[PDB]
Amino acid sequence: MPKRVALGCDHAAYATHQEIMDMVNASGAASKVMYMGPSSDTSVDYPDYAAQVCEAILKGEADTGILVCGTGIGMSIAANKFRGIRAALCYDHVTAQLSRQHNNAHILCIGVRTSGMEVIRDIIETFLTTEPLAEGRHGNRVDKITVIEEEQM
Amino acid sequence: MPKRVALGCDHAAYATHQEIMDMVNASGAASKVMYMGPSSDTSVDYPDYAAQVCEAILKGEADTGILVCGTGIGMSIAANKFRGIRAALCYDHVTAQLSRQHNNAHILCIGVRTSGMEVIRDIIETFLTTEPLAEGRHGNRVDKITVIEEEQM
Amino acid sequence: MPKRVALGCDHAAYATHQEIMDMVNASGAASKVMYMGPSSDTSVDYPDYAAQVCEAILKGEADTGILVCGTGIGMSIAANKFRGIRAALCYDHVTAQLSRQHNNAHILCIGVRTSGMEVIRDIIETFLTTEPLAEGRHGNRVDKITVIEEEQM
Amino acid sequence: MPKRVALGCDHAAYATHQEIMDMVNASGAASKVMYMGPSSDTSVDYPDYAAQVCEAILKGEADTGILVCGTGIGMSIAANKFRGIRAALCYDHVTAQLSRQHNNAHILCIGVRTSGMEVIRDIIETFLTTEPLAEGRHGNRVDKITVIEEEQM
Repeated sequence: MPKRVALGCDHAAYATHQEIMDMVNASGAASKVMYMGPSSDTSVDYPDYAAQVCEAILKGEADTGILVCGTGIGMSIAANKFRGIRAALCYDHVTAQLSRQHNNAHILCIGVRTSGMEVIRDIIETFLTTEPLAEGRHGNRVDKITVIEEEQM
Repeated sequence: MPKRVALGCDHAAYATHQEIMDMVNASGAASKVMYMGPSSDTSVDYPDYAAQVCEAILKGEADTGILVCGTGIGMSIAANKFRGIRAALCYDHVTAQLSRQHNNAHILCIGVRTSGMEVIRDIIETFLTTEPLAEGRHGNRVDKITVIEEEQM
Repeated sequence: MPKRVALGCDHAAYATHQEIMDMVNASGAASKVMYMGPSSDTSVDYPDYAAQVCEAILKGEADTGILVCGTGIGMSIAANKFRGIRAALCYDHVTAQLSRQHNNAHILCIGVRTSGMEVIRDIIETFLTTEPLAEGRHGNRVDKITVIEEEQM
Repeated sequence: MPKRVALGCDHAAYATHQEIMDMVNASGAASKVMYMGPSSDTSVDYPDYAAQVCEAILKGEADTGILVCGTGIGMSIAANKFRGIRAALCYDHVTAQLSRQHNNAHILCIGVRTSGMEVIRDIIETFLTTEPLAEGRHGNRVDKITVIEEEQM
């Protein structure tokens, strides 16, 4: 089923954010794309936009998220600090596919200063169209992540 | 100053783990390397080994960690669930460098089914020898990650 | 139509060559896979094996080639020295796809010390199943490569 | 010794070409940077610009070249068709380093639709500052490439 996508970014992606939104829409796999990054040419702090996208997902306003910074890495760290969210840094087709098949990730994290736009297109299209694999071992690992999060409190 | 490194992995890296430990030692940037992945040829669950390395760092038994799974992504997610830890998935020199310069990451997460061994060598050597940049904006972002983690509780 | 694949490599891929051949066979897109790299654990020179694969293609013993060295780069250079051959270094899905769509490459060049095995699987499967795009501009560029080669003599 | 660099590209890099030239200059490793790609916003054919850069090197107007297309791959193929030129497609630090250490490449080939700009910065700086390794085995392989080229005629 197509997905409701929340897209957040910092200023690193401000120049390209509409191009990225266009990819999401053109993928066929989104029923809605919501932009929650900066709407001005200002420097901003990626954790703040990570939090916007995480909270959209947690409140059921979006099903899936994409977070864009210079490398993806800050986005990945900040998003994973939210209880109930699994955020995957992906930089190619295989990481995009396995972040869904194995890690059943809610959020795709990408870098616009590291990945070119055609690679970002493939990553997005793969992430949005890949389902978590039915073999029980990957789900069991995901459940262990949940146990860690709960224990951390 | 050379660092005390905790290396954890799942079974994806079992075949290569001693080669990876050898890289860490040969880098010149480690005063000690401790292996905390599997010591048998069994299937295991990466979150369990992520937790070992996180807890080594948090207890001051290691200064820095390296976590290895098939892609790095599961390691990144699981490690970031620990309070006080920032875990960076890196797949090249620039991500290794910026994970330290900008995100001041405690843990390097890599994939042995995605990155070849010479790329892993460069990633490791860069991660272990790069310091966090003194411009205040990156530290401020890191502090925001801490605030998120604290709020999540 | 499935393809007849000649696989060549230097000693960098000797440990993994049968795993790579297995991927080619499992792709569904090969009617035959022929190994023309080293069948011993000796150091060898990649141009010699590049030439084997190039000559297989030129004589019609294979339709397509895969060349494996530490990075792919030496293979790419050496193969491209053959008249009538276009050899593409690929390291992800998008380069594999466009090396066929745009550059209509005969030979895939990969690095086993740079690309992990699951990325190599995706590269191979994509390269073998992607056809050259019908828009005339890419073919025209390919024809210009032919003119350069002919002029060089 | 700093190098005289010829930079060529097709229209894929037209938007970013001055940013790339700026990187080359800022690297410290160039005594001159000459742009030989398109100076208009028109569609063009990458082999034509590959040839410009190859001929600059062969005539001694430049010491080294950088060629930029959407992926690098077309540039790599076309440049390698010139007698006396070795052209390396690079997408990270390790490929940049080994393209010089091992393959003693004259031309760096990069993709602006595949590699982000910070990765391109690292690639360029590494390529321009890395010398060919003195162990005889890599030079001997390079000499074999020369023999192939001569035989092809």
